[PDB]
Amino acid sequence: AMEQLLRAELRTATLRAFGGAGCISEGRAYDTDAGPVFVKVNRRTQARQMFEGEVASLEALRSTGLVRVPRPMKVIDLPGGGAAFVMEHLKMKSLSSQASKLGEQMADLHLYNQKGSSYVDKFGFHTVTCCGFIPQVNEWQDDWPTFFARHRLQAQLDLIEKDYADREARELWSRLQVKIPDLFCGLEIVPALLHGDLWSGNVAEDDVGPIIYDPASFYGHSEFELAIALMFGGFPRSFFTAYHRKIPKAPGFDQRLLLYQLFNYLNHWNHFGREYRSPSLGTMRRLLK
Amino acid sequence: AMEQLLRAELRTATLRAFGGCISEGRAYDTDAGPVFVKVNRRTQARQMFEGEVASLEALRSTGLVRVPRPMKVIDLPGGGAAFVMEHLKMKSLSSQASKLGEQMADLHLYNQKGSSYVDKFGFHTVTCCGFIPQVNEWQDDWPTFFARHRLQAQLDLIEKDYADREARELWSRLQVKIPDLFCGLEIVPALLHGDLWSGNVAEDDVGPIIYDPASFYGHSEFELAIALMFGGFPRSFFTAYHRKIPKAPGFDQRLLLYQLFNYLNHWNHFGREYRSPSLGTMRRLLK
Ligand SMILES: Nc1ncnc2c1ncn2[C@@H]1O[C@H](COP(=O)(O)OP(=O)(O)O)[C@@H](O)[C@H]1O
Ligand SMILES: Nc1ncnc2c1ncn2[C@@H]1O[C@H](COP(=O)(O)OP(=O)(O)O)[C@@H](O)[C@H]1O
Ligand SMILES: O=C(CN1CCOCC1)[C@@H](O)[C@H](O)[C@H](O)CO
Ligand SMILES: O=C(CN1CCOCC1)[C@@H](O)[C@H](O)[C@H](O)CO
Ligand SMILES: [Mg+2]
Repeated sequence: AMEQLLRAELRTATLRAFGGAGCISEGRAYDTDAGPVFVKVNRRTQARQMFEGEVASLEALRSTGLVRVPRPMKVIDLPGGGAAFVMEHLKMKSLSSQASKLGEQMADLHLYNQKGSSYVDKFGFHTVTCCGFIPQVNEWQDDWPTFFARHRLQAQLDLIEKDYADREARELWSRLQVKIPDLFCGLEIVPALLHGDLWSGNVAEDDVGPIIYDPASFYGHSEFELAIALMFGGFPRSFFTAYHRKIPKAPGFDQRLLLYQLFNYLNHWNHFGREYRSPSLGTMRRLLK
Repeated sequence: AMEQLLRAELRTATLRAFGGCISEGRAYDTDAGPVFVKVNRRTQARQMFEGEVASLEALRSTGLVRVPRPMKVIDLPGGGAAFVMEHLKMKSLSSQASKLGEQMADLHLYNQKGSSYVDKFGFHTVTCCGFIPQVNEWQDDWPTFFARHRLQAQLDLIEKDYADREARELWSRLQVKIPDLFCGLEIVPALLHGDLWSGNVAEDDVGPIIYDPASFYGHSEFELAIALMFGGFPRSFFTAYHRKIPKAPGFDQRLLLYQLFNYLNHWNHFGREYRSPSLGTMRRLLK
């Protein structure tokens, strides 16, 4: 895909993706008397809530001992509104040689609730975790399709109705709601702890192995994790090969992939505007065909 | 400031910065240099990028402002396009603000003062202020161009998508009043960056840089509306600019009209969070 096309169009052997930073917050590294730190700053009223959700997500991931993520250090209220979030600084480059290792770790992470001393038998989370700026409901639910329809898709489409009053999105959603159970093939879904935002921009590596960060975690269907990884690219094929060697694709994976990508398109419509209307409606129509 | 707050909360004497999306894309080190690649998967990505290339080319041809050099527009398998350009190591505009003010004023004076005068408002191709394509059809009269191909275009989209009664009624009243803000003044076409908000300007060790243009020949004052309305420019930017192009009479009222355009564009891009500023600005203009 992209990287091969660029090597050809620009006629280069090497191509190494690199690189205040961030889509939601302003992030900067500082050296301090006790070593380096990384600080995210967000001036919006809800910033503390956002960062507390990130802290809870980082803590949940660190507790598994299966992946490396930055240690959360402090959330600081700012005079004039908003908050700063200080965490451990990690020297990092984009994910490349460590992709297959990350695929193993992400599969082990999803499997931990099933295989480990872990007993979470509902979907959701113990606290609010933000989809970028947007707070998510993580109310525990026994049924994954219910949790995903109500607390992910319907939540996003209610915000689209409030902000864009989009007739087509409303009418397509009413039809898709009816279809959703058929996409699950009568499978028994088991809760899996998710990073929650595993875009290629949120993963990286150093000389020890891969690193992931910026989580928005909850107990969900393991497959949901991969949708954003696939739709914006940037992961080597060997990441998915390693992952699916441990967690094979269940029947209907390809159709659920559209459903989970739909959620991310809706979230990008809400965060970033009407540019994301066409893929949102287009994915709904593809699911309804 | 926030840095003193961090020193206090982390209990550290030192705090030395180091290490130096939004549906853009990514940067890549490349054999022949660093490059920056913008990706857009939508069907109209190529037209969008060709407008950005045309704008960058028009600005580069003045030699007055530093912009990234366009390299290639690539059709992407499965729709959309990538736009590859020279990579620039950049930081927030700060020390170079007054220099950029000077350069932007020279840019706006370039057309009037040069050899090959463009005598109409508009542009030779479509350019996008963000994602929405604009009409750049040449017009002799700036208030005509702006009312028709900027304000009316945005309000037609708002009527189409939102059927907003208040916007429709306020525009009915405002349209006739526009020429009052321009009477008794000479308006010369000026080449504009077209989207000069603080997030589209920066600097390095050599000087300021501007990027993501949506260019057209317009009233010079239009440039500054989005710079002012969202902040982020040092005062010295404007001081330097207005030493060369002083605020003409009626500047503050035209400023509201130009900011109105940007509020409407944001309503069309991002939805009804921008409805209140749009209608309020129209009411201010009617008071
Ligand atoms: N703990 C860290 N140490 C060093 N660099 C980091 C760290 N966390 C993030 N970064 C850098 O900051 C960028 C943005 O971080 P991210 O958590 O994705 O911010 P946002 O939520 O605002 O997008 C990352 O691509 C990475 O380059
Ligand atoms: N030529 C470049 N070299 C290096 N970084 C760039 C270049 N162009 C843009 N960037 C970075 O990408 C960010 C967004 O660029 P921009 O052209 O505004 O994209 P968009 O149209 O998606 O907003 C900038 O704020 C800057 O940090
Ligand atoms: O920002 C994120 C990823 N998108 C940024 C815009 O270019 C496409 C990838 C993630 O942190 C998340 O899915 C959400 O966008 C946060 O708002
Ligand atoms: O994105 C832009 C600037 N706005 C981003 C949201 O915070 C206020 C400034 C520009 O590219 C353009 O003026 C238009 O918004 C379409 O993108
Ligand atoms: Mg920009």
